[PDB]
This record gives sequence, structure tokens and C-alpha cells, in this order.
Amino acid sequence: SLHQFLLEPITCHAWNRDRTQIALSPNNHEVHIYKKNGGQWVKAHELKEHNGHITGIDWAPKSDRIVTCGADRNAYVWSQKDGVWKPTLVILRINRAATFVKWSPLENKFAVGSGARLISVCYFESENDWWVSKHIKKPIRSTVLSLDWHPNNVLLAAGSCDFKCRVFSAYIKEVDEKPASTPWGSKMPFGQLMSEFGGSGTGGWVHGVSFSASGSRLAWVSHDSTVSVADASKSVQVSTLKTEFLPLLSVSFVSENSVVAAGHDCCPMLFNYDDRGCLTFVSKLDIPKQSIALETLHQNSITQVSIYEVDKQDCRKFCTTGIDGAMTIWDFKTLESSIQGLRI
Amino acid sequence: PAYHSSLMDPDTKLIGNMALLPIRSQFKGPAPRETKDTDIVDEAIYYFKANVFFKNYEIKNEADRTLIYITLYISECLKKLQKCNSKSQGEKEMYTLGITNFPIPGEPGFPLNAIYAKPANKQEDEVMRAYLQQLRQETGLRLCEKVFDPQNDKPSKWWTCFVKRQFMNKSLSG
Amino acid sequence: SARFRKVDVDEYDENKFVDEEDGGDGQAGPDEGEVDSCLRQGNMTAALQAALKNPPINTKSQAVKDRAGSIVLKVLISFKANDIEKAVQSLDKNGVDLLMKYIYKGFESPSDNSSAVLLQWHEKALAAGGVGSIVRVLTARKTV
Amino acid sequence: TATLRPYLSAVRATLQAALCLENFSSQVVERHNKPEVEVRSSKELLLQPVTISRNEKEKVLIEGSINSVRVSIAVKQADEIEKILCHKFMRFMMMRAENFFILRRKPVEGYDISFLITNFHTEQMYKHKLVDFVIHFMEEIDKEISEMKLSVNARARIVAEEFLKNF
Amino acid sequence: GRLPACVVDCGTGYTKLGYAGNTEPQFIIPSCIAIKEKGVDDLDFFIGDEAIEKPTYATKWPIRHGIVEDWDLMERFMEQVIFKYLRAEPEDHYFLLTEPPLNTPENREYTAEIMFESFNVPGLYIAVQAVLALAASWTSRQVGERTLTGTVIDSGDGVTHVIPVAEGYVIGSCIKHIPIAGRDITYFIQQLLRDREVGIPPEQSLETAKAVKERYSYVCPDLVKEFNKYDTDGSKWIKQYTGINAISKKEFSIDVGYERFLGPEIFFHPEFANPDFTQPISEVVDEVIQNCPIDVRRPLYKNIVLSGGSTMFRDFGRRLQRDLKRTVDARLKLSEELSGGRLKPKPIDVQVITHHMQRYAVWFGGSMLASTPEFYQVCHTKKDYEEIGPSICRHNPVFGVMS
Amino acid sequence: MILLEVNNRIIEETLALKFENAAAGNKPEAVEVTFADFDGVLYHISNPNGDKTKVMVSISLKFYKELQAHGADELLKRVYGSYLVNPESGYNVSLLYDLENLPASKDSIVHQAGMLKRNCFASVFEKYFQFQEEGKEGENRAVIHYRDDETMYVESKKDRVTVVFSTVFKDDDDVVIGKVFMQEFKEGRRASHTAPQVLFSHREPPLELKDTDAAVGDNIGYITFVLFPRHTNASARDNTINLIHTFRDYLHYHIKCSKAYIHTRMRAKTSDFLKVLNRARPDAE
Amino acid sequence: DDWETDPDFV
Amino acid sequence: GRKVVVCDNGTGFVKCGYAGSNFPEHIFPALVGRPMLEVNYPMENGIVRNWDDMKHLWDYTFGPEKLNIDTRNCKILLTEPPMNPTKNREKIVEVMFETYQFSGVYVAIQAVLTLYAQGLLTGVVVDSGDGVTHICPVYEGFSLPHLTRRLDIAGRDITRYLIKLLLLRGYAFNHSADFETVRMIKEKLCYVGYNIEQEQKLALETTVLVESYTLPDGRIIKVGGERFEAPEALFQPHLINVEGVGVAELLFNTIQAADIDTRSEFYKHIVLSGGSTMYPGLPSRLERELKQLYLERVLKGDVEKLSKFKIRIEDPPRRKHMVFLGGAVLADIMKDKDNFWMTRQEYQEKGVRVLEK
Ligand SMILES: Nc1ncnc2c1ncn2[C@@H]1O[C@H](COP(=O)(O)OP(=O)(O)OP(=O)(O)O)[C@@H](O)[C@H]1O
Ligand SMILES: Nc1ncnc2c1ncn2[C@@H]1O[C@H](COP(=O)(O)OP(=O)(O)OP(=O)(O)O)[C@@H](O)[C@H]1O
Ligand SMILES: [Mg+2]
Ligand SMILES: [Mg+2]
Repeated sequence: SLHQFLLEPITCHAWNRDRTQIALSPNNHEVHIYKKNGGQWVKAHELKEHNGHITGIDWAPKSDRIVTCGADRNAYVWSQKDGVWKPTLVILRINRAATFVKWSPLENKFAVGSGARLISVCYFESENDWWVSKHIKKPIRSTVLSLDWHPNNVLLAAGSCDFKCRVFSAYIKEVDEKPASTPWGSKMPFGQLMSEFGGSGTGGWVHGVSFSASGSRLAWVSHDSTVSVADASKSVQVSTLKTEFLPLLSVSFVSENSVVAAGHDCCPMLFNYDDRGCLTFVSKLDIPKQSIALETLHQNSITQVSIYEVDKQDCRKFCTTGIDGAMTIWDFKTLESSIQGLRI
Repeated sequence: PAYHSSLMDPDTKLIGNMALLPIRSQFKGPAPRETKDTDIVDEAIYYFKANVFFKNYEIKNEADRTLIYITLYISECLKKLQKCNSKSQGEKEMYTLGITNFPIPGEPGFPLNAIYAKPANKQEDEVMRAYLQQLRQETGLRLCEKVFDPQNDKPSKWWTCFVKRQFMNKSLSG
Repeated sequence: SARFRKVDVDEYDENKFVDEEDGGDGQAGPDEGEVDSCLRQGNMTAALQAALKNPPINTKSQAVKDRAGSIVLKVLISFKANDIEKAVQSLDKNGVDLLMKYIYKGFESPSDNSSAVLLQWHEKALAAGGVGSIVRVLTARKTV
Repeated sequence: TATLRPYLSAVRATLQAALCLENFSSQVVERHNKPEVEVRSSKELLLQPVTISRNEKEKVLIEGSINSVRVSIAVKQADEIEKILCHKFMRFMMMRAENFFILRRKPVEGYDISFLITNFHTEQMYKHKLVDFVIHFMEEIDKEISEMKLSVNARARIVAEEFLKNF
Repeated sequence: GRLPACVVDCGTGYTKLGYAGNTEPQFIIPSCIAIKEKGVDDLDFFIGDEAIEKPTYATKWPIRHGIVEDWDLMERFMEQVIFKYLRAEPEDHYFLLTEPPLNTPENREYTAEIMFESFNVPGLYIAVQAVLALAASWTSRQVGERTLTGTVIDSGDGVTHVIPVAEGYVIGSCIKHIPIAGRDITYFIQQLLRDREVGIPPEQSLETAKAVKERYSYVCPDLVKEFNKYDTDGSKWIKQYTGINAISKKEFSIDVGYERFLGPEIFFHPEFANPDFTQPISEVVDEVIQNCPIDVRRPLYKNIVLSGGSTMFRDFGRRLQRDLKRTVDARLKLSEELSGGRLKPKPIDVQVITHHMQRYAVWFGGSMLASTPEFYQVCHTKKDYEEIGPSICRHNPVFGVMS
Repeated sequence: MILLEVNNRIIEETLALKFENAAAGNKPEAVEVTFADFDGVLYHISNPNGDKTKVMVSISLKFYKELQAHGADELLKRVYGSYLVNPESGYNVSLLYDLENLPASKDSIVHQAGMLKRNCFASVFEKYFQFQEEGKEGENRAVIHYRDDETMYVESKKDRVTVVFSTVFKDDDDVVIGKVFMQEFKEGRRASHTAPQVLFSHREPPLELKDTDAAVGDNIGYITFVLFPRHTNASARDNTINLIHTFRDYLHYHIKCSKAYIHTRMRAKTSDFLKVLNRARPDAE
Repeated sequence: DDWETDPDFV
Repeated sequence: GRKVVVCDNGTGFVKCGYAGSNFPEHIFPALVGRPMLEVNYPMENGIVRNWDDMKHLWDYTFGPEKLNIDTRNCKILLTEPPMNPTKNREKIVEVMFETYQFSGVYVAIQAVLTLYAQGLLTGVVVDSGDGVTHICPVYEGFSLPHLTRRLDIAGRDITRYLIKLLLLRGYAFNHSADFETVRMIKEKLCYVGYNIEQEQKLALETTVLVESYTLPDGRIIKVGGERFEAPEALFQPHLINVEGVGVAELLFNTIQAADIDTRSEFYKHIVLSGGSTMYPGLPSRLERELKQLYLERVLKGDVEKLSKFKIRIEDPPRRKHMVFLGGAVLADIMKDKDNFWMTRQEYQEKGVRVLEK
């Protein structure tokens, strides 16, 4: 189910809670909010405050707020207090471009990965009514490419260009409560390196990280066509699968055992992580039908995979966007019937 | 640019938004006689060979609409004086053309309806129709002595080269 | 006049990326006499299996890397044109990736018909290892 | 063909492996977006340069990065006339290097032509079409050089016969 | 050296080629090439007057509105310009070529590539034609009035350009184009002769409209007084043109009447022939000078230079000067009437300069420029082409005031 | 065109216009035109001492001293006669035409005035062809420096006449293209056997020019025409001179035309490459 | 002002 | 306490509002046209040239159309350019105390307002605008007039250099006619190169710097290597025939001429302001050149102590209304403190520079 929005690339996308409006950035300094007028999409809103190329959009569902970060070293929080969206400037205190942004699960903080070898965790202060940032910078040696939050609103995963996937603690005592015990560790101050992986000799840039539903498993994809899963309960063991495809740029933990990743091969792929610690490739999810241009729905590289359904507890549909300018919605119940032997 | 009439005085009648100027016509009409040797028909004949090439004209006075109508009727006359042999045949054809009924300002098919205004009532319409008929008849009578030559039985080619050229891309007949 | 813009101050940085190698040697290169004994007996598949063991991926000196590349290139040049595919299919995935690294290293030193058989080796290794083995050749921090 | 098809197959496979680019702002300069295979400012962002050779004289060199890739081609030059026709063709196409969006104005040393493909060209064009364009370029350069050599020889034959005819 | 440079001025209708230091061009040929439509077959072509009417050849015009369209035809045109007409060995002679106004630097690089990499010239200067027309206007005035600031009215066989030049440099944002030149005038004269006269063969109707225009045309002060002159005393003014038929040779005589003054009238009334354009030429010159900066407008009003073959009518500069004076005094009277604050602005002298070498003004300016010994200090040599590249011919330095 | 013309176009056009205006009976106009031709010669057509009824055509060559030693003045007196006058200042050979004294057939004098450089050049060929026809062997060779760094050697033997051009190519691309053209000139025996024998030597002089101080370099070619008595006798002497005095300009003209044709083919291939590259966009489909 | 005219040809 | 009004007397725009305002309430350009209006700018490089036009603009701000306030019941904070002569400083105080009679007058230097907008009190402000470039060190909230340096290169000279560079590429531009078009080209495309040898190699060998611009008459021009060569006149003044040292060497000279204990506070608090400091890559180039100068002329060669030299040049992303935000912050923290603001009692009794500010 593919819909062609533009001919320009889509850098990032974000859905709201009802999955009725989608925010895109069509490879420029603007955000376009599209809503579905019945059975077709129309351009509802247009947000323009960045004077640089926008690299990250996220949408907090319950508070219903849109955070954007761009290449102009800036971040804006957009709120719909009236019919027009209003921005609020975030002081990031970075000197390089911001590359990624993600909301916390409780929607009280957000994390920005930038090219200044920092991670900016920002929280809102109502004393002067603006956003204050704190920096995680001690083990990171290059540009952070991807971020993902733990379900307990404290731990934070980060992949970067120094061939390492790290788990930090982003506990801020001004907003959060005391965290409980996790298999990743017990002592959690701010900016503390809980764990670090990525040592395989032939290091590649970590393009995408994803925590599990329980949060005890972490998956990441790298530029050397590898997908790795670290389990914290089983003595923090890392299982790495070397794929025979093009590198994957985004990853998502669909269930406790299934992980869907997509990338430069223009096709989403499914991997299974067994409880014994074995990562196996299952199938591509874009098998073309035969009735007797590329043979995929996406003509270019898929850059983002998100969950269109009700997230990691129960996932049935997932949405992919990419450089070809189209958005695809994939349903698991059709793919388990079209492809024989597929049970996820 | 184009050429305008210089025969407008404040002691002149105004019919519609046009002008009612005196002429030396032997035919009867509501226009008065003129003691002077220059009239609106003679001025339009004197200015036709320059004004026929123009495709934009600006109304400056009230006699300019009269000059436009006489210029359009001269362009109608040369389209019918092309196919003739002698001067008397041309006089009969111009008397036949002057008795015909052309569209007045107000009827559809008449050009420049944005500039020309409607007559006020029936009597002013009759006065305007008789004035235009007298203008048409004296226009044909004055043109018949200048199209042909003393070396007769031949209309001159210096007047018959303006048949396919229309003032402001507009024509009375169509 | 200026005499100060000719110094690259980015080399003397405290936050510059260092590779941070663990060290060691990886048991240097392969054994010359063992792979020569496998070559003299006609066991080309066993010579391929012996020649791919213990690469110098941790050594700093170029001489062991050049010796290992010459050994693997001497094995690959001495192969036939029919038993390449069964020799490639006997290997696992790490052997296919190391074979692809050795093929892309041996492409830089042509000698008569060496490249004409290295293209066939590249075709068989691409068919049995996919496009990702070339990406693991490109993204290797420590190379053969 | 004898050994042209496996050579172009290996070059096509390495170009598919190397043209996986993404947008990347600079780490050293604020608000700059440079091709990192040209500025060489960070060693972590560079891939290993690879070479594909058909014989001792005919080879390509692919060196990739996070957001750019340089592809340098050395063409087959059998004799002097093919050498000067190849040099004239490379000067002719590199003089028009603003119409080719993926072409360098100067080659790297030891190679005849050199493409620089950035992430913007991968965004506004299909990348498999770019790989097919590089393979199509590597065939059509040799075809046009051989045709120009045959045309020069035929023209020289006609000119010599026309001058010696009139005596 | 001792050998003079070659000056080639390629226009849309006529190419003027010759050697430097001469008053007149050696060849003025039509700018067309007849080709045959593998082997030596690209050399089977003709240019110039031999390319007009050939039975087995097709005639192409490579230059449209000054811009070169086909570069292979332009290269073969330069081949037969150099080796057949000029008979110059191109490795010994410096070359001066001309370019249309607002020419792109890519076209200059293509011309430099053709000149250096195919003919191996020792040097090449690509000159702006307005500066050459301003230089050719210097041989009518005194030695203290030789400046490089003025307005150039370049009217050839294409679009008529109004070009302001300040201190030898062209103000590119104030150049205006009028779509009336000699082809439009000969089309209007052809339509008038088709409407009036008979006996003209249809395969010569463009030719006899040309010779009427070049020999019998002038401009007039007033149209109505001129029509009264032609109607009253119509034996002194109406002339006879005699021509020979191409097939079945017979002398035909036609009466040349009203199209003598209605020919060049479409410069001053462009709605007579062109439907889209209606602004007269004096309004275009007034608009061009009024769009210029205020510290240069009075030198532009004081020095207006006519150039091109379509400015070669009788009293054309006189009527242009009269219309420009009567449209530049109207603004001063309107400023004195609408304000009325006793400001009293200074009166403006409008001077249109007509000289002897007005037809080949661009070639005469190039010939006077290339005969100076400083011309070899301004060219781009082949050594600079091999060292730097083709980017040296993007900029050409403007010559200083000399002779 | 393939063969280069012998007659100068400017002389023929200017004298044809002047003689047509003289035959029409109109008033003469002033002419002052200086121009050039191949091999660095200069021409000047003027009015001597301001008189518009006289037209003077003067030619200056840098190598007239070598031609004057081989009887150029006798040939110029024979082929022009009364039109040959004293030379102008700075010019070598001058011709004078009076508009009041013209023949009825004015085409022949115009055609002879257009061949002024050929009639200057032809005297050494006429002298050595008469040397070969009469059997006068053992004469010295004729060395003519027709350019600054290019040379011409004429020698007469018992049964052949040897003409050697020593020519310099400016660029190495012209060296390779000229080697291709001269290699096809060597195998020119397919068009029968009545052609003269053409020999080529790259970077080295021939063995007959070994005692002479010839030039040795990487850009220097030596071209030998061997002419037989079928190309030497008076039935075909002038056609042989007309073909052989323009050969260097013919060769460099065809080298430059070959490079322009190469530019045409590269333009077509570049246009095809840009169309293939612009088809790859999703916007232009 | 006007400048008359010449009834001749070039 | 009342409402404390604030107004910016900038060269380009006038912004006025009240104390504690996060945004400027009334922003408008300083256009005063006489009749089809003859607009004359009364401000040239921060110096008033037409005082009657500035008085009419002040009447427009104080009138009912924009602010609608009493002239004698408010406190006003004004702005002053650096290196201002004392005659204009006396003249503006005499105008505001005679012709309007405001109760609170406090004219502030724009460098300390730029540092107050970031919440700082000690640092160096590099202010480059349209006319001139100032470098102002400010210690403990007070400017140092014996250390303020002036460089006569700004955006007008960079625009003139870009016109001279685009003339060498073959495009017909005029200095007096096409100034605003090349100014828009400079604002859209120009940037400061980091390494000039690397940038020239990139411009000479690749085509990645070539960008197309559409002129108002419809022509499309291509700007290539001129995008970094035009702002290089700030660092190499001999390209525009100015006998100087450049901005980075002048900054190094004015920090190294200060006190020994105050160099470390100055080196970490360098603030860029003005419209001509918005080029991409300028703080990285300034940090690189200052580290090269500190290596050459302080450490005398060794690189082991270069890592101990800490330099942080922080440009704010909110640079549009920085001076008015600093004036609003200063008026907010001194809303009840009327001892700092000059009053009419000192104005009647011999106001000598508003009692030394
Ligand atoms: N009296 C005249 N004498 C000569 N040519 C005339 C005359 N009247 C009109 N013309 C026309 O002038 C034209 C020649 O113009 P010109 O050669 O300058 O044109 P061009 O090729 O566009 O040149 P360029 O653009 O270089 O000025 C011809 O079309 C010719 O018919
Ligand atoms: N984005 C930009 N990039 C580069 N230069 C810019 C940019 N925007 C404006 N400029 C230039 O900066 C200058 C304007 O600076 P600014 O707005 O600080 O002026 P100002 O306050 O009037 O100056 P001053 O106080 O020095 O008189 C102009 O030269 C303008 O062209
Ligand atoms: Mg023209
Ligand atoms: Mg300012």
C-alpha cells in the first residue's frame, strides 16, 4: 500500500496518536503536516522556522507536540494551542548540526543527537518557560546518528560513527522519579555509560538502534551489513548476524523475538531472535507477485521504519518512508498469507 | 502617434458622446452648413492614409469619434470601389452604399461599443441616424472625385492598396 | 608575511578519532610449507582451506601482509577454471569475506592472466556471498 | 566478449556496494556540507579504497565515504593515436563538467577520467541508474575512440588519394 | 608581429571579415552555409554568396538573434572563413571575434575551444560590440570628446538592441530589445508590394523588397504631409524599379511609391507591423537612460551612437534626436508644472552621432582596436590557454582610451 | 573544399570591381588595403602618389633573396610584361595597372594578378626542371626558407627531381595526425603508378641532406616528392607547380579539419551522454 | 522642426 | 515603578517596546520620506547626519501611532555605537532632556547589551555590520575604551569585492546599479572557508560549489569559487587594498594587550554580533586562526601546550533582536533601581554626561 507524496526525498516522518496526520520534511527547511480528507491526503499545515536543512521530526502523542531539529543547530517545539501551530526555541548549546531527535515515553524530555559528539537531553522549565539541555559527552567520539529510549524513561541507546552502540543513563532528577533496577545495571546517575558494544574489528557506522518491548533487548544495524541483538538478562550477550545484502538504515523491534529492518536494498526484511541467542534471517517482506524499474514498491533507499499500529506490545502494521518520496504501509496479516511459512 | 481632429469648438452640438459638426453636404441632414472650406469629412480624407495603419487610438475630443466613424466608412467604401470601372458607376455604387442601414451605436455587431454610448431616446436616435446617413453620402461623394483620375475609366492603385487594412482591427461590415 | 596559516592545528587535537587497536598478531600469516604440501599433493581445496587460516589482520608490519597476500594469490592463480565453484561453496561466510578481501587486495597487482582468473573468483564469491561481502571489504578498519 | 563482461560485472557489483550515501553535515566546520572523500578531514568517515583491474593498464579505483564516492577510470590506449584521442575526449568532457553533474574537472593522478558522486546526486537521481550510467560510459568511451580512429584513417586515405589524383 | 590580425564579425545576416588596419571589411558575406543533405563528406559545403541557391544543397543559418545555435556549422563556417576567403595561416595571426550582448561565458568558452583546440591560434580576443561601436564613433569628433560612455543603438538583422555603456563597461541590467530590424522592414515592404504592385515573381519577392529598401527608403518628418506630397506632385516622388527574372529572363518595371517612407516608419510606430510591440524607439531609449544611475545619465544623453545596417537611412538620427528631445522636454515641463516650486532643472542636450563608417561600425572598431600595439597586451595567448585553461576567455579586459 | 585554391581572392575581387567600374565609365574610388596570405607574405593594394586612376599591387616576402638568385625577375618580366614596375618601399615585387589603358578581356589580367605568389615561387621549379630536361646534373641544391623554421630543398638528378619539405608541427597531436596522413601518403600507389613518389621521415633528415645543417627535433617532418619526366615537361609543368607549392598548407589544413571533425563527433557523444544522464531523474521521467 | 526631403535614390 | 520603555536607535531598523518583553513590540525600518517620497537615512555608521529627521523619527515613535506614551512619565533606555564621540553623546542627552524631558534616561553601549542578552558580564564582542567592524572587550559589565579596536571592512566592502569577482567571471555588473542584487547573492550563497588551500582545490577540481542564481531580468548565473573568496577579505585585507591585519589577528592583538589575569575570561567568552557575522563557518575559522596565532606567538612552536589552550566562540542562533533583548533585560533588572538611571534633577543642575552614566 504505497502512496506517492512528492518526487523530492522525505528525510523524516512522524505520526500522531490517531494515525490521521503525518508530518514530513520534503528535503528542505519546512515541515508539512498532511491530514487525510476521507480517502486521500491533503496538505493541512506548513511549519517554517528553521533556516537550515531539517534532519529530525518527532511527535509526542499524549501531549501532542512536534519537536524538530535541523542543520542550523536549532530545535523547536511546536504546540497547537489554537488552529495555528506555534514554535518555542530550545537552547541546545551545540556548535555542530543536530542529526536526530526523539521524545521520551513519558513525553517530559527529549533527546537530540548531534555532530558535536554530544547528546542533548532537554527538559522544560516553567520558571522562565523554556527548555534546558544537559549534555552526555564523555565516551562518545563521533557524530551520533540514531537514538532510542528505554520504556522506563531513563536509559537511552545511541549509535554513532565511531562504530559503537552504547546505552547511557539519562536520569534527570528535576523531572523524573527514582528508576527501578534493570538488567543493564543498578547505579544510574546522569550521563553514565551503562554499556557499550560494537567491537568486531571491521567496524561500521551504527545507523539505527531500537529497544524491545520489555526493554531488556536492544537491536542495532550497522554499515557493514550486520544486524546485532544484545540481551541484558543473559549475561549481556551480543549475537551478530552478517547479512548478504546492502546496509540497513533503520531498525524496529516489532515483538520480543521479531525485528524488522530496512535500508539501501529498498525492501523491508524480517529477522528472528530466538531465546537461545541465535539471530536468523527469515524473509524479505517485499516479495513481488508473478503473473505469467526495480521490482520493489520503493524505487530508492528506505530511510525510516516506524510502527503504524499500537506499538511494540501488539504490532500489525508498520510504515516505511524513503528517498523515493513515497510512504508505504505494510500489514502483517496480508504478508503472513501471501508468503508461505511466515508466522509473524 | 495618430492624428486627431482640430475642428472642435465649445459652440458645437453633442449627440450621444459623438459630435455634430457642420459640413458642406448638398444632401439634406441635421448637420448645419459650413462657410469654411475645411470640414470633418475633408479632414478625415486628409488623415485616412496615415490613420489606417494605426491599431491603437485614444479619444481626445468629441469629434474624434466622428473621425473614427468616417474613417471606418472610408475603409468600407474602398472595399466596394475596388470592383468598378468608371466614375459614374462608382457614384451609383456609393449612392447605393449610402442608402443602406449600418449598425448604430448600441446594436450588436457595431465595433467600439465600450467607447460609443447609447442614444438617449428615439428622437436623438433618428437625428443620429440622419446625421450618419448624411456623413455617409457626402463621404462617398467626396471620395469619388479623389479615387479616380482625369485619365478616367480606372480607379487608382494608390487608393486601392488599403482594402485589406482595417482601423484598429475593426470593420463595420465584418 | 603571515607565516602562521601553514600549520595544520587539527592534527594536534584532543578529540580526534584514534582507531584504538587491541594489538597482537593473529598468529602472523598462514604456513608456507603446509600450503605447499597441500599444493604438491593436488589438494587444491585443502590448500584453499589452509591458505585462509590466521590472516595478519592485527600486525603493523606490511611484510607479513604482503607474504600472506602472495601465498593466497599463488594458491588462487594455480587453480583451474572448473573447480572454482566447488572450492568457494566449501567455505563458510567468514571464509567468503576473507576471500573477498584477498581478491580485492590481489586486484592491485596485475601480472599477465592473474586478473583474468581473479574476475572469475570474484564472480563465484559474489554469487555465493552476496553484495554484503564487498561492503565488509569496504568497511574493514584493519585490512589484509 | 573475452574478458570485458566479468570486468564490468565486478565494477557493477563494487559500484552497487559503494553507492550507499546519506546526508552528513561537517564535524569540523560549523554549518558546512562538504564531500568527505575530497576534504579527508575525518578518517572514520572514509571507506577503504578498492581497485578493479582487467589487465596491467585498464583499471578503475573506487574510494567511498559517508556522503560521496570517487570513481577513477583508466581507459585502454593501444597506440599513440588512441592515446591522443582519449586525452582529447577527456579534456572535451571535463570542459563541460557543469552539465555532467557527477564529473570532476580534473582527474586524479594515474587515471584518465574521474567521477565524484555525492549524496545529492543519489537523492535527485536513482542510484541504480547511476551505476548503469557508469557502466554505459565505460563501454561507449572505447566504442567512440575506436570509431574516431577508423574515421581519421578513412579521411587520411581519401585526402591522400585526392591529392595524388590531380598529378 | 608584422602580420596584421584577423577581424571577423559574425552577425545573424551578414559576416564581415578582413584584416586589421583597414578601413573597410574585405568580405561582407551572408552568414549561411549550404551543406549536403562518412569520409571527406563534411568538407562538401559552401558558405556566403555561393551558399544561397544551390540545387543539391540545403541552406542553414547557424546564428539566430546573435546566439550561435549549431556549433558544428559554426566551426565549418570558420574553416572556410580562415582557409578560403582570408587565406590566413591561423597559427601566425591573432584573432578578434565579436559576441552578442548578454552572452553567456559558456559560449565564450566554446568559441575559445574552437579557436585554440582546432585552429591553434596564437591569441584570441572576444570583444563586446557596443564598445567597438563607441570606438568607431571617435572618427567624427574632436580629440577631447573621445570617451567610452554612451548609448549604442545596434540595429541589424535580428533584435535591435539599446545598450548603455558606462566607462567602457556594459550596464547589463538596462539593455532593452526592440523586435524590429531589417528583416521586419523588408517583410513590411514585401507585404506592401504584394498588396499594391503586380508582376513581381513569388521566388524573387524578398529580393526586390530588399533593393527597394537599400536604395529608395528614407524617413519623413510627418506622414500626412508626405502622403500629400506623393498624392499632389506624384511624378517627382514615385520612382521606377527595373528587375530581371531568374527564369525566362524579362525586364519588369514596378512603381516604388508609398513604401519609401513607410519602410523605416515602423521604428517609430512599431504597431504598423508588429502586433505585440507598440512602444516607439525614442521611448525605449528614454526608458533605458532613465533606468541608469543618476550620475551617468547626462553623458548617456550627450552621446548616442548609431550602428548596424538598419540605421543607414536618411535623417534617421535627426528624427531620433527630435523625438527624444520632444519626449525629454515633456518630463521637464511636467516637473515644472506639477511641482511649481521654482526648481528649474538644467536643460538636457540630446545628441545622436552619425558617422561615415556606420554600417560596419563593429568591424571598424575591431580593426582600429587590433591595429594598436597594446592589443597584444590584452589578448589571451595559447600559453595561457594551456596553463590556466579555458576560463581565461570568460573575462576580456576593456581597452583604454587610445586614438 | 579539398584542394586549396592558388589564386588570392582579395586581389581578384578588388581588381574585378575596379576594372568593372573603369569599363562602366564611372569615377574611380580610392583603395588602400593591406592584407596577407599563406607562408607569411604581405600584400598591399593602393593608389600610387594619390592618383585614383592607377592601382598598384605590391607583395613583400621575407625570402625573396633566395628566389631572386634562381631567375625570378625574368619570369616576372615574361608573365607580366609592361605591368611590372619598380618596387614600392618595403615591398619586393610591384605591379601597376592604369584604368585608362585596359584590354577588352579583363579576366586574364585579373587571373594573372591573383597568381602573384605562385609566379614568384615558380622560377626555382622552372630552373630545376630545365636542369633535369637538359641533363645538366651536378648542380647545387636550392635552399628556400619559405618560413622562419621551415625549409625547402630542390635538387635535380638524371631521371628525377627531388623536392624536400622540412616542416614543423606545433603540437604533438598534430605530430600524430600528420604521421597518420603521411603514412597514408606513402602508400598512395593504389591510384595507379603515374603519381609522384612520396617519402616521409620523422625526426631525421634524409641521407642526401646529411652534409647540410638540417634541423633535428621531435616536431620536425621531412617530406620528399620524387617527380618524373611525366610531371616535369611543359605539357604538365604548371599544374605540377600549382600542386606542389601549396602542399604544406594543404597538409596543415587537413590536419585542422580532422581535429574539427573529431570535435563534432565528441559533441554528438556528449549530447547522447547528457540525454542518458537526464533520463535518470524522477522529475523528467 | 522639419527638414524637407530629397526625391532621389542612393 | 511604572512602565520602563525601551527603544533601539539602530542604523537599519527601529524596535521599541517595554521592559521584560521577550519579543520587540514594534519593529519598523527607519524610513523618513519627503514628497514619490525622498527617503534619507539619518544614521551613517552609528553617527547622526540629519538630526531633524531623527527628531521626526523620535516623534513617530513617541506619537500615538506606535507607542502612545507620555514623554515625561516614562524611563527610556537608548543604544550607543562603540567608539562614539563625546559631542554626539552630549547632544543626544541634551535632546532627550530638553525636547522630551524624560524622567529616566540611560544610554547604553551595544556591546554590553549584547553581553547582557546572553547573560554574561565579561567577554569580547565582535560586531560587524554594514559600515565598519568593531572589537570591544567588556570587563565586569563595563566596556574598556582603551582596548576597543576598529577594522574598516564590513558587508559593503564584501559586496564590492563580490562585484569585482563576478566581473572577472564574465558577468556584466555595475557598482552603482546592481548593488542590491549582488548583496542578495552575498546573503544567499557566500560563506567563510575553513582551509583556503583545501577550498581552492575543491573549487578547482570539483563542481560541488557551483550554485545557480536567477537575476531579476531572467538570466541565470553560476557562482562557484566566489562563494568563499568574497568573505576572505575579512581575513586578508590586501585583497581589497586595505593596509590591515584581518579580524582574527586584530582579535588576538586586542586580547593579548589586556591584563594577564583577564585573558582566560576573554578567550572563553567571544560573542559574534551584527549582520556581517552570519556567514556559515565563521566561528570555526576564527577558532582555527586564534589557535594558530596562540601556537606561533605565545607557545613559540611546541604543540604539547596547545591542548591546554581553551577557546570557545559561541554565536547565538537568536541573533535578530539581540541588542533590544539585552536592553529589555537591563531595563527589567533595573526597573525599580532608579539610582542608575539619570533623572531631570541632574539635567537641570549641570548634566555632565548624565552624571558619568
Ligand atoms: N541603406 C542600407 N544600406 C545597407 N544595408 C541596409 C540599408 N538599409 C537597410 N539595410 C539592411 O541592413 C542589414 C545589415 O545589417 P547588419 O549587417 O548590421 O546585420 P547583422 O548581421 O545583424 O549585424 P550585427 O549584429 O553584427 O550588427 C541588411 O538586412 C540590409 O538589408
Ligand atoms: N545572512 C547574511 N549573511 C551575510 N551577510 C548578511 C546576511 N544578512 C545580512 N547581511 C549583511 O550584513 C549587513 C547588515 O548588518 P546589520 O543588520 O548588523 O546592519 P546595521 O545594524 O545597520 O549595521 P551598522 O550598525 O554597522 O551600521 C549588510 O551588509 C548585509 O548585506
Ligand atoms: Mg545582429
Ligand atoms: Mg549594527
